[PDB]
Amino acid sequence: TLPAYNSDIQQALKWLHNQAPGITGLIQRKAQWYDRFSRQFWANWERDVFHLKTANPFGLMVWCIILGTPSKGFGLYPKNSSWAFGRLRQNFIYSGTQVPPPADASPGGNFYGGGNAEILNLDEIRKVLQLRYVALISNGSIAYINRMLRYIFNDDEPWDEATGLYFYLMDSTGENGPVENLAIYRKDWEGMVLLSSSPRTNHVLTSTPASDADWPGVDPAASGIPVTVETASATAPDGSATVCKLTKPAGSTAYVSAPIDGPLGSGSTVTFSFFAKAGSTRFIAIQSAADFPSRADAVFDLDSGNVISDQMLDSSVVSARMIRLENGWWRCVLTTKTVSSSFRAAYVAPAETNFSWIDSNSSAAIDVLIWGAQIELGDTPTGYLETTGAPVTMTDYVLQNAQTGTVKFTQPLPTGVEAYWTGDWKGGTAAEPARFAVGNGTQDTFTLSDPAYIGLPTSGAFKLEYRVGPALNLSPQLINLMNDRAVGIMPTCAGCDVKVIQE
Amino acid sequence: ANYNYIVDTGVIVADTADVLSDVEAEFRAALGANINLAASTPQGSLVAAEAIARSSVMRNEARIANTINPNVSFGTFLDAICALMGIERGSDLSTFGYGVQVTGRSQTRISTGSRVQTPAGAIFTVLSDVTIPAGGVATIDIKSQEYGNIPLPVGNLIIIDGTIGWSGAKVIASTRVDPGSRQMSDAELKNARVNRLAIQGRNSTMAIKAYVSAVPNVTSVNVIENNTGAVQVVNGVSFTLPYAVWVCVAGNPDKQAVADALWAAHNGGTPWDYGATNNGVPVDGPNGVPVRDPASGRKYVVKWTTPIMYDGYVNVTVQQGSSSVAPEAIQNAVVNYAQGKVEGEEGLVVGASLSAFEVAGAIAREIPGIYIKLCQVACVAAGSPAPAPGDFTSEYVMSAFGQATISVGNVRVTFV
Amino acid sequence: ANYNYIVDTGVIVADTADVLSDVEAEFRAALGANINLAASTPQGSLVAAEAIARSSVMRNEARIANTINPNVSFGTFLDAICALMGIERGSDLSTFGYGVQVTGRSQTRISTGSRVQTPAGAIFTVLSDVTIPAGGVATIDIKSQEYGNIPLPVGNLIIIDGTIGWSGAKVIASTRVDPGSRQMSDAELKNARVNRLAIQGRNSTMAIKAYVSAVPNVTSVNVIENNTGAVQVVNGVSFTLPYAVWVCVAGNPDKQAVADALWAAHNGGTPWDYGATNNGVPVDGPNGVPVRDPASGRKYVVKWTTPIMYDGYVNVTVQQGSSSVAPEAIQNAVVNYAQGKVEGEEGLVVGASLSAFEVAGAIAREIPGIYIKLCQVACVAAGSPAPAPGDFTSEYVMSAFGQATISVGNVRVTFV
Amino acid sequence: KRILRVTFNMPYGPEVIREDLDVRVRIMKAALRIQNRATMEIFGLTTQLRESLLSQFTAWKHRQRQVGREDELMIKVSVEAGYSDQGREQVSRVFVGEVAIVDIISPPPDIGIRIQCYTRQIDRTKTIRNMPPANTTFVKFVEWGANEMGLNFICDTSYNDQVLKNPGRSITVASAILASIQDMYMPDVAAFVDDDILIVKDRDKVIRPDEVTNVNSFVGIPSWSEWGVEFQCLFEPSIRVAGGVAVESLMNPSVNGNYVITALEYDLASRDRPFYIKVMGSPAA
Amino acid sequence: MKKIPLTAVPNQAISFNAGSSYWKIRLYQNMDMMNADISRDGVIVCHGVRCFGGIPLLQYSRQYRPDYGNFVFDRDADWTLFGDGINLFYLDGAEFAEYQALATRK
Repeated sequence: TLPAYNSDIQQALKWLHNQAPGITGLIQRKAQWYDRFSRQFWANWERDVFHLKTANPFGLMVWCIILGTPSKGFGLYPKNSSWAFGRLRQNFIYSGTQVPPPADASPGGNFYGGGNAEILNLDEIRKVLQLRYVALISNGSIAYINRMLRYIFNDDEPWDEATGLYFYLMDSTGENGPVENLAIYRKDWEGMVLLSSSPRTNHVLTSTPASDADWPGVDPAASGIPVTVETASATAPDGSATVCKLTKPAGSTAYVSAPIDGPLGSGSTVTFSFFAKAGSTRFIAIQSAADFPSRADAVFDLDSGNVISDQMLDSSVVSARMIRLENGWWRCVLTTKTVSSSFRAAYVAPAETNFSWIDSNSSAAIDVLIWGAQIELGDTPTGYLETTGAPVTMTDYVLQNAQTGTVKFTQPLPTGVEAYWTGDWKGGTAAEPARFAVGNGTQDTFTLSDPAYIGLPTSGAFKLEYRVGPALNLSPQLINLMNDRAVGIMPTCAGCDVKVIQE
Repeated sequence: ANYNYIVDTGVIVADTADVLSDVEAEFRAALGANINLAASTPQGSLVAAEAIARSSVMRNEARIANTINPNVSFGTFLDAICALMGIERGSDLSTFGYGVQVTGRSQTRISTGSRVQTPAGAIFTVLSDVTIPAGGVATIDIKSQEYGNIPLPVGNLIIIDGTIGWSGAKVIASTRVDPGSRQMSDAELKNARVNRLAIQGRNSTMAIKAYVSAVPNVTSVNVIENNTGAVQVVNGVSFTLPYAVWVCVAGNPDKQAVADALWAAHNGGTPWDYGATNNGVPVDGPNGVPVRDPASGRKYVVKWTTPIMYDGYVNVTVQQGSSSVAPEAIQNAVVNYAQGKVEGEEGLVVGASLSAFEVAGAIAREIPGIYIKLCQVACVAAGSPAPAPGDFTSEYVMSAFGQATISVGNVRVTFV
Repeated sequence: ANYNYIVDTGVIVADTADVLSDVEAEFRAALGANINLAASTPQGSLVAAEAIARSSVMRNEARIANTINPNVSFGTFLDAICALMGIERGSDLSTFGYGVQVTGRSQTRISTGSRVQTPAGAIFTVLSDVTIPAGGVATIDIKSQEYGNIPLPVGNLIIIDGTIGWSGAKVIASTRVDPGSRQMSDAELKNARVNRLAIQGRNSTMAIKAYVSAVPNVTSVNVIENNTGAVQVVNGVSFTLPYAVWVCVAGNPDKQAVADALWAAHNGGTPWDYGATNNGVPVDGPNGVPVRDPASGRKYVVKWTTPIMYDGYVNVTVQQGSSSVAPEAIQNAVVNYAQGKVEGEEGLVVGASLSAFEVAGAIAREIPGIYIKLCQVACVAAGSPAPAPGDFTSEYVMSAFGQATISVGNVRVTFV
Repeated sequence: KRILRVTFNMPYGPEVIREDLDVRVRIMKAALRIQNRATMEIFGLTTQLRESLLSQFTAWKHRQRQVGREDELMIKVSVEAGYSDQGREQVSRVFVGEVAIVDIISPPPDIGIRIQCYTRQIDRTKTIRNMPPANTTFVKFVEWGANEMGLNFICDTSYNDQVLKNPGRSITVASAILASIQDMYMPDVAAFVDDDILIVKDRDKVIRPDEVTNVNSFVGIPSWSEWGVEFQCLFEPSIRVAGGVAVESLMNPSVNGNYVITALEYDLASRDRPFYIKVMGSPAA
Repeated sequence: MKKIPLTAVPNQAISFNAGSSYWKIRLYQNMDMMNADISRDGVIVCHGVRCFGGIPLLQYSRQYRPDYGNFVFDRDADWTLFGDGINLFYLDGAEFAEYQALATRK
């Protein structure tokens, strides 16, 4: 229960037998033999009991007896006994009366391994026996059988639709064909960015400042001059030389506040986005306001691509993220949720040290390049929209026909701007973005791409089927064996005909 | 000095023994190399004792390693294997009810009054019963043994009395109880493990068969899916609805209990079919027993059937070889095998087929060395006289519906 | 000498006194009847070795004899047995927080094992050596001393074992607090196994009943199965598919929650049918609700109906007794019974007929002494004018897909 | 460190008399009809304890009065003796019965009482409530007697399946039931009552064969007798009557063997030398 | 429910008349667990029953049938805490049936 047990055998061996050859030799040999044929035997036999690791074919057979599987169709015994064709297989045998050392062409070569019903790999035998246990204890439930198919044939690992792993069971419930939970993204210089069918608004007054008066500077210390916005000639991600520079001189603890209509609301997720390029400093600092002192803070490293700092002065922060864009550009996004209604403004500043704050002292004059601010509700950055003293409201698209999937855009897609979609449609889900349209600059109505595979319903009553094979490279012998009703390894309900087949 | 694992044919871990050489080789090169390990010497005797102890160790380890797979296990060891699949080992019953007694006047019938039925009943009276001057009372009864019993419906005989209490009788209102008997099933538990292998499962042929087999006094059961619904015939038994599970239960279980178990193994939305007239015997004609849905709502109906009873016969011709006299141990073997007592070969079940070669094999099981010559069998319906020697053949088809029963007197053996 | 310590009723384990005496007797028989089996002499050492062995094996066999029984297994054997059905014991990992901010000065070096502490205990040890840069702030990685989901709230951790130069530690919001796990006990594994057995020992209708009734806000449920082979009324609801299951859910639950439960309790193959017109409100549209199967990204569609809503009107002509009562009390008692808050009486669930005798029973139970003269009941469609006098009857019968509610305003109490 | 308790059962409750008071219990039990006896010499009684015990122990209220329908007519007392060392206990049960006699042995300055308790002194029963069987087997008459007396029974004999005509219709009280069961078939199979269990077994058979008591230490010497082996021993809380014993003597090597117990003589004194039990045993078959 | 008292010893054997039967349970420390050998009315019922908390000693039906009872450990068996902390309880037929019905839907 608790206070130890010996069982060491070598306990017999007093201090006297300290220089003995023979007594200690006998005791050590006896201990080794008892170890070999009790402890090692029981360890190997427990590994034999373990069905997940029944590599030992003898254990697979013990399980064929336990579950009651007909073992005629299994492929136990060691391999390398079939001649067939090829230098990797056996060869015929003759009358080597002299018994030469190479043992003529082979030590054997037989027809063992008759196909079209018999599986040879022992791993699939283990899978089959697990499936038969599932069939024995099955009550016909479909979520249960799907989860156990997952567990057996994928070791409980989620799979994508490029696999086409095991499928449903007796449940004559066809899936979809309407389209639901649809999302659309557009691919451009902003990369992978979604669009909203509902009116989304950017509340910042100006997204790209070219004048200092655009965003004022706030500095409680006021030790030095405030941050000054300066127009710069650098290729902005939109494809223009319209970026701006924020410069923090040495000894200055100022930050530029973007004028925003206030307040933004109580208990609403707030998203701040903007585009930055590495300059003199390697990183930038941003703050989302709230009631004093509940301001949320964040710092984005423009080079390493790490959001190394996000400070919660209260329950504000939810998420912070950086999206990579070509020419060394980064969209820094901060999503903040606070039950307060005091979201007043967003402050930006250059940072000297990797954890420098919005008002941290700067030892030098450091400049950074920013462009294209955006402040919205929700919790996800959206397509950048130009604002010049206006809280711009815009609606990306309207889905005119759900069944056919044709989608109407507010404006025609610019040339080179691709469109991806996700959701479920035509009895198939697209959990990954699937391209369906390339912008030509003149058309705005586009037809979606077919998602996953098989209409699905398999019309009928009290009878369905499986679907498997493009994923796991299951043997045709395996599929044929599972398709035999006599063996009865498949989870079945009486009064349902289920054929496995299906690749 | 080795553990031979029979990979698929015998599924047994077998010891190899021959450890004496290994043990004396250990004594060598440890005590030296010139040890005289011949017998009649101290070292030889003790090395022999060590070898014997190691052989016993190997035997015991092999047995305990083999007991995991069935067909080689035994009590409280095969029982764990059954309990893995939830095959309940089984429960007991010994109680009757609502008998009848006719007596004289103002008599107090005795506690545990012994009465014998013509099949050696030996039943005690449970309640302390005092009769009435009218001349009739009711007694509760319990069998002397825990074994499964079925008393005859008519009053038979008495043991313990007072010369006044005339006799005990049985009425239709008397209830019969259906008992098990320790584990009976010592090797037919091994036989029934393969059938009741989906007790814990529901909504399937195997699940239905297992769950209805778990009902007491279901000695056998047949369940046919008939899944390819176009009416037709599937694995025997002509059908009416396209797809319906057909259940034929043997034995004499409680109607309500077996119906409730059949309902619990509901299968879902597939109906019950037992039509085509002769296919089995209807339990309640049309519109079988209703039973109530545990998911409270509505009053459904569950329909199954009972097999057509058959009476089998056997004539054997033996030679009494090896000078080992055994005149009347043959029909005992035949009925023992038919009842399902033997291991690995389930006897006459609802789907069986009475075979001369099978019964000859059973006789060879229970007594070798007699040189069976002729083993004719044949069988007739539940009634009917003996089928005459002309009918006696080597095989009876015994279609999927219908069960044959072999009596001790129906089997006759002639010595040549 | 060694008896038969395996036998049939499990392994027999004798005491080490007995096995030592047995080995001693064997050695006396082997070497000599009067040999000194002292603990220090070589023969006694051999005896002690043969006694420690030949006992370790007995204990091992007795430890793993009936190990295939899941109800009494242990350790990795229980792990293997319970992994057959997908239940897997977890891993005893620890919280693995990353990016914890460190504040200090100059070039302070945080070494492995610094053992920071959260305010509520929970000592986290540093797992990566980090030197503070000239800014004074850096990031470290900490792991929990114990195992499991140790909470790591955002705040200033106190330092237990701090070097000279370390100022403090802060859990910024970018700290990636990865929770751990505390494995799973053998008893908990048996618990999960028996839970799974209870889940997979139910048929279609019982599974639907249990799973859907387990959902919050579900007051009652009516589950019906065709099981007849024809479109008809089985016992009160007119079906529309020959083989289907029709389910009506009362209460005001979450549609997605009940859809997930009913999908998990799907028997399968047997499709849901909405029934014919006015067989319960065919809510969720003609096409059922789609839910995503947790196992695979394939969804499944489910169909169920909300009950036909009915408004119940009650007229009572109770007579005041010696004690004073108010009509609000009568209405409260009636509405309590209707909602089913009273013990014993189920209430006015889906498919429960509205009986004036039942209403009078509730009134008599809650308000004794009050003499009831006339109790009358009536039922109308939802959102309809109150029925005129004379439409009220002595008892109202309800369909199998309707639910009637009595509000406080539908009770008309008259003091005669 | 002997631990001896005399536990009465009184309307107030159990008042346990411990081993600190000078107590002396002489119990004598046997495989006979006769009720096993226990003489109890208890000194050091206070006036209050004497009032609470001796006044309740009486032979009245059933002779010149009525006050009787069930138990509480006479006080039932049990005896729990054993050893105790290192904190562990060994208190078994050695006697259960009702007091019948009460006198005083030692006058002042040590007022010591001497009571006499007998097992099943509730012959003040209900004059046989349920009539005995008319014609029945021996085991069945034994079951009826056990049910009448309220005791659980252990019946193990080869005479059970023998019918009797009128088996005990002359019985007048419950105690006479044991007399009748002893009267019929008396060469070997003698029935008795050990504490709360009514035992009906052959005299050459052990009640619990798995409960043999290997005995190696004796006080004196295990000597012969005209029936079996007789020996005294220190109190072992595992030796009952009719039990199996596996005597392994040193002084007398011919008395070794397996014996069944017929008699028992407990002599337990907390504050005196005698703490022995004497066993009469006969060859066991 | 009848609480069978225990002694803080590795190996012991307790004999008692419980539930109209003569039980004898030998509890011994085996390796790192407790095992029990249970006999009823003299004949041996089971050997080497591995003792676990809440989980009945007599596991299969024919031993606790009919209404013979069963023995339950409130915690995992450990002789160091016997008598104080861990107890063994005996249930008769109806009570063991109720306990089984409770424990089969957990």
